[PDB]
Amino acid sequence: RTDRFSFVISVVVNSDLIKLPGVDPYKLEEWVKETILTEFPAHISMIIHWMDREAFLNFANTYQRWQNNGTPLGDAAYSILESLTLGKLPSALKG
Amino acid sequence: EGPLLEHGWIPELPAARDYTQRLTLNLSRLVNSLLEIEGIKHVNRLRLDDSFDKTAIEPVKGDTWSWSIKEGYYPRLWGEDPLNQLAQQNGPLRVIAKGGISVSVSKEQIQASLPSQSLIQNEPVILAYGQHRDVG
Repeated sequence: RTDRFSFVISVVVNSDLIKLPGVDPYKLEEWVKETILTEFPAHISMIIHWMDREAFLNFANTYQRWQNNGTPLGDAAYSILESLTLGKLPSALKG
Repeated sequence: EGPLLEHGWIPELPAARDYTQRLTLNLSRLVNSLLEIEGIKHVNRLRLDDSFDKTAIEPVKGDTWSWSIKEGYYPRLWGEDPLNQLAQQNGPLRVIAKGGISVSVSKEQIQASLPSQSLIQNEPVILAYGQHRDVG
């Protein structure tokens, strides 16, 4: 059980970039974090989670309704909290 | 200096090894010849996949790079080279570009970028005539 909420930015990536043949996704991932290492702050920390086309598009709707409301702590944020590992309380909106 | 060569001149010889004995092929010199070209930054492997046992090519004492072909034979490294080996993406030569993207090519695309030699013939050297003058 670790502290995850302190300084940890999560970047959700499409996995269709890995869908191109000959990729070797580990060898690509050594290059992807190679360039954007300089772009991030030193204290600021990055874990990435990449998924298919359909689970990306379900995230892509929920992020914009989250940002159009002005980042509320309502049901739009708890769906994003479910989309990561961290787990959420969705029991109020069961169906 | 040498004999009359109709095609080209050979001032330096390739220093061919004798075929009385079996011949070692040292490939530690190869890497800088491979490192030379513009897009190539390094090489990652240099080995053979058990295709030497048919004539019992033994690697000499300790070094991984050298191999000694038995009495009569000579190397053919990739027979029928691009269509049989290089284009098919079986990996006799694995190109790694930008970390892992690992792109490949077909047979005919590299022959256009291949240096095509020219057949040259050497005509005899003569002094042409000047204008004949009526000194007689």
